[PDB]
Amino acid sequence: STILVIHGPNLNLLGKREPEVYGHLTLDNINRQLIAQAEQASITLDTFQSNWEGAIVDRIHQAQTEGVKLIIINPAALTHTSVALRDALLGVAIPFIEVHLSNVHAREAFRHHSYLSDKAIGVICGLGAKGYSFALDYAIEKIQP
Amino acid sequence: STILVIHGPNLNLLGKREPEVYGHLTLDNINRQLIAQAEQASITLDTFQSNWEGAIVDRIHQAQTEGVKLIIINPAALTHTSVALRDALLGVAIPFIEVHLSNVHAREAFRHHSYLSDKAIGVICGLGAKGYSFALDYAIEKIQP
Amino acid sequence: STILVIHGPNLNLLGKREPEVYGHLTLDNINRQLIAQAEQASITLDTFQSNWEGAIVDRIHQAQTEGVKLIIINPAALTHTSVALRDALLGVAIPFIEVHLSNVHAREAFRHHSYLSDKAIGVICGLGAKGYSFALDYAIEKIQP
Amino acid sequence: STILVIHGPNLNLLGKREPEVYGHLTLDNINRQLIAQAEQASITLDTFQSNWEGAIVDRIHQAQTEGVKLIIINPAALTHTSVALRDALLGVAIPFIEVHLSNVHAREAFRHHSYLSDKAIGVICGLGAKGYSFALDYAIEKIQP
Ligand SMILES: O=C1C[C@@](O)(C(=O)O)C[C@@H](O)[C@@H]1O
Ligand SMILES: O=C1C[C@@](O)(C(=O)O)C[C@@H](O)[C@@H]1O
Ligand SMILES: O=C1C[C@@](O)(C(=O)O)C[C@@H](O)[C@@H]1O
Ligand SMILES: O=C1C[C@@](O)(C(=O)O)C[C@@H](O)[C@@H]1O
Ligand code: NA
Ligand code: NA
Ligand code: NA
Ligand code: NA
Repeated sequence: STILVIHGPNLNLLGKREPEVYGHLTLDNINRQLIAQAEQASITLDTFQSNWEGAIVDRIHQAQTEGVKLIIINPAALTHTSVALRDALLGVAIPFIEVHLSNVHAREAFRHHSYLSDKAIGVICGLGAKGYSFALDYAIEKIQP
Repeated sequence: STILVIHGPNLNLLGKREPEVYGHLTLDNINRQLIAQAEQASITLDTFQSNWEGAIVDRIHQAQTEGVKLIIINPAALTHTSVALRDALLGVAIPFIEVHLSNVHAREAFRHHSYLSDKAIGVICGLGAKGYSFALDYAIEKIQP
Repeated sequence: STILVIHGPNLNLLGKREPEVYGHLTLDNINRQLIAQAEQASITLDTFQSNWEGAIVDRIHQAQTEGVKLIIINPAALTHTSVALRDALLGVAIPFIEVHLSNVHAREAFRHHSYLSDKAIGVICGLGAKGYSFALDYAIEKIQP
Repeated sequence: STILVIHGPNLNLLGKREPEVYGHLTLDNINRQLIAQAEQASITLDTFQSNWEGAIVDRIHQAQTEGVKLIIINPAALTHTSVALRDALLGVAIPFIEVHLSNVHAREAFRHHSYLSDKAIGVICGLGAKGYSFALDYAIEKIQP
């Protein structure tokens, strides 16, 4: 696969978690849309989610070996805490775009700091699931001239 | 005047200052691409660029009187300094999206704080001129099924 | 085990992240040097690396049951984030030396704080693979005066 | 002399208390072991201690003129206070390794900052007088493979 989409802890709860009090679409719905999008552009796209930081790190390591050209990542809570993730992405030297569903700057102060943002191509926050689709459009044109 | 795109100070310089390496597109090129994208969606797109904070504030007050529905703003340097912009946008209560061409997290520490971001629907940084198109796509869709 | 060497996350990448820039020294090379150094002093050494913080915590717990007398630990990114590792090492009451390959004080400011160093016998950083060998040297002489 | 060993203020006291901070050995003894270690490897080593910052700076200047290839420095209290010393080592551009006998990160907060460490090849702390012997072992391999 040429692009890997990674989703961090708790994002498996989307739609499952508090629907109509705080839900509606799901991770599996987001994943299908992105694969379809990338399928329209003749590009293979993988996806991965985990609540375990080591699984994600491991997955990033595997990406180097598969020749993934770009990672689109929603590190979720790990954004704020995990230097291990940062050093995984820099260690494999695969460029990445960071995406958040919610506008992190409108939330608690600890959510305003990222161990990844300075090393990303760019960041999109607050635009919901559409944030991933934008990141993918960007990535497609970065690979195909 | 359904959608207003505002460009802050110095953005008039795009694709001027030595065009050998990296990026060559001008503010004018960005504007035409946005207007053509808005035409396709049947939305009327207004654009404005100034180096003067008060002109930007005045244009935003004018947006309310014109019944603008949403603002896409690249406040450029004013993002870090201007409470007056924040107040104009809240005072007219037009929702906005914030866009930066560059990844501000990779730059000096003063560039990490925004008097706007916490009130924005969301923020796109570091995806170049494509960020404004993404913001527009999201804004279009926010008005229209 | 008498002495246990622990490598934290991402140290599996050594020698594969970009050989012209970074070099060809691998984690296996390190481990072989250490094992031989300890074989020479009539010392048994085990090694462990993982990208998963809980595997490293459980490995530390196991060292207490195996009768390990000292740990040499390169916590990698977990030096900056993991209270759990600190709590493990304290909980089992095995002395440790902390080793970093890179000079951490020359890098980002977050790399300068640690949850471990204040409980270590000592710290070595910046001396590449040889920092481990110096720690093992100190460790061999402590257990066998 | 190809390698110069610098000891900062107070380190002439090393016999007496506080010993529990490493150690019972005296300076003359430390410098006798390092001279021998350097003999067995055919390197010419000098040593220097003073309680006066200007004398250390003078000494580093002369090191330039005498053709010194590497410095091993325990700056003692000067680590936390002397920018003159930093500027001296950088000015004569001789590479250096920083050593402390005690684990500074286990001591008062002011002792955790160094005006030298970011420019050092590396740092050893907390291993007693053996940290000097390590520093010289690395230094010997750096100048003679
Ligand atoms: O879990 C998440 C999700 C998030 O990254 C987002 O997608 O909005 C925002 C993070 O702060 C939070 O920890
Ligand atoms: O002027 C600008 C441009 C900018 O908003 C951008 O578009 O990247 C980023 C701001 O920090 C800077 O002051
Ligand atoms: O992951 C690592 C590796 C490291 O521990 C080293 O061995 O140089 C230093 C840490 O700052 C970093 O987060
Ligand atoms: O004098 C010393 C000795 C020391 O550098 C050491 O060798 O542990 C630690 C310093 O903070 C203290 O000022
Ligand atoms: Na953001
Ligand atoms: Na941003
Ligand atoms: Na250190
Ligand atoms: Na230290």
